[PDB]
Amino acid sequence: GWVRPDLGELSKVTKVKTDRPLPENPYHSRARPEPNPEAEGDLKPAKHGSRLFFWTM
Amino acid sequence: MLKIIIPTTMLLPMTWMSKHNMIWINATVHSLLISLISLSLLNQLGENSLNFSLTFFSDSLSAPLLVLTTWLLPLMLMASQSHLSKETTTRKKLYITMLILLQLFLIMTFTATELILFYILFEATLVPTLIIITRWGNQTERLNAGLYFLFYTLAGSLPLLVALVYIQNTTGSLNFLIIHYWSHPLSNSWSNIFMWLACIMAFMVKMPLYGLHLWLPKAHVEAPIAGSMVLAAVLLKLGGYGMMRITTILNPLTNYMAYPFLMLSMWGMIMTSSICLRQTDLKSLIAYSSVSHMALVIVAIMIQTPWSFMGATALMIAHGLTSSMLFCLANTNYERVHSRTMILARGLQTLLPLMATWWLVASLTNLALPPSINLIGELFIITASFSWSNITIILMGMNMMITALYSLYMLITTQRGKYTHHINNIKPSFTRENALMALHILPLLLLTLNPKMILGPL
Ligand SMILES: CCCCCCCCCCCCCCCCC[C@@H](O)O[C@H](CO[C@H](O)CCCCCCCCCCCCCCC)COP(=O)(O)OCC[N+](C)(C)C
Repeated sequence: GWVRPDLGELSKVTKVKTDRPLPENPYHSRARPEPNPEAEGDLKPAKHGSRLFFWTM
Repeated sequence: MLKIIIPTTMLLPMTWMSKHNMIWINATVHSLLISLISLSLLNQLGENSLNFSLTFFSDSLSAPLLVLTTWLLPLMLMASQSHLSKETTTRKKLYITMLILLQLFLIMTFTATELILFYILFEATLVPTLIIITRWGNQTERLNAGLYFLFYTLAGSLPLLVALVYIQNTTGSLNFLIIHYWSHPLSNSWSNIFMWLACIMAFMVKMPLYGLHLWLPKAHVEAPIAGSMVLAAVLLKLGGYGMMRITTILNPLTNYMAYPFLMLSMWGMIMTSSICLRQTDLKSLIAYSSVSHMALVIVAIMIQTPWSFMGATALMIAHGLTSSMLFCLANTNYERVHSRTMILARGLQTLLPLMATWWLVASLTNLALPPSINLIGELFIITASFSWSNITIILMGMNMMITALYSLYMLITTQRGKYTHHINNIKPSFTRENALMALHILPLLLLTLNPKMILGPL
């Protein structure tokens, strides 16, 4: 009672039921370094301007 | 102090919008008015300076220099309009523009609160002077003179710039008040020695120091009359003003870094005074005179005492007036006879008596006859040098003997003796020339009447 598969049936993406737990770190990755924290707060004008040599603005 | 700066910037378009035959009148009138306005800066305090704003301030050292600059502009205009009569209107306006720009740069230089702004203006003064010399000089040597004037200056000032920015990376400021209040001693290391040299050599070449002075006879001889006036009277004093400003951060290194410069100044003062005794060109004699007087000023600044600083200030003001007057006196004869050889025109007292009186008074102030401010500055410097070392009175003494000699020599060569027979084109003195001489000489004696106005902050 065997039926030959039709054209395009063996190439389907199927689903499988398994009791094997999904691995959590299959790449054996290290802990990622922490990023530079952030930019926060409101922007205020530069204190005393550019402060470049004699310029007061 | 924009009440002085803005009127000069207004002189600029006033000159460029004037009618073709009114440029000299308008320029002279408004220059004199600006000098009158600048006269108010002489009201100084005993404790600190007049701090007008974050950018400009006035001290008891810079106020007489500003007054001298603003007073010299109209005299330069009066002296220039004779030999520029054949010039086109546009070129005359360009010449007046150069003079005005030079005055503006000098005014801003003497009052800048920061050292880099001071450096920028003190280099900016180079361009109008070089243009005046190389465009309106009379002989072919002017071009060479211009080159000698430029690189001699820049080879001194480029290291200074580096030092300046280095200092701002170390102390955080170049403001002169902050620099004075937060002063720290200089240790004895090679780095500090080269910093001292970088801070000093530009002003040394500006004075100029003996051995670094070769640019000055060329530039001051080849220049037109206004160029020579402003070179001798004001531009040489930039070095002294800058040295007295910069020495506040160089202690106690100066205590022994001054020895080569002190030796050079004293011996070269003797040497240039001696050179004045054998000179065939009348303008070169006046230039070497300037070198000797500036050597005295260098000694005064290097020994770093209150009496020496007062003497240096008085000597700079007095020399400016006297040397400008002497250059104008020589220019009158040059315009008459078209030659700078001193022995060509002789016995001029017989032909021009009042001009001979002007010559006598100018040569009397050159040899520091008491109680002229020339003598006051010279005597203060000599007393301070005597305190520094009792042996200096030898060299200084010799200088006092030589100066008078060559001074009187000049007079005796030009005014006395018999007139040259074949020179028949000596016209009577114009009102303009007599007025120029009077406007030079009267302020000198008026300042003698009240000498504390030119004695500086000490
Ligand atoms: C034409 C006129 C131009 C303008 C004139 C400018 C004048 C510049 C002269 C510089 C003055 C002194 C500079 C440095 C101070 C001392 C120099 C040295 O001779 O003194 C001894 C230095 O010892 C030896 O002499 C080493 C220096 C020898 C090498 C320098 C070359 C000089 C030869 C002459 C070359 C000409 C230079 C000018 C070119 C125009 C002191 O012993 P020492 O205590 O250990 O050094 C002090 C510094 N410390 C503390 C950090 C160690």
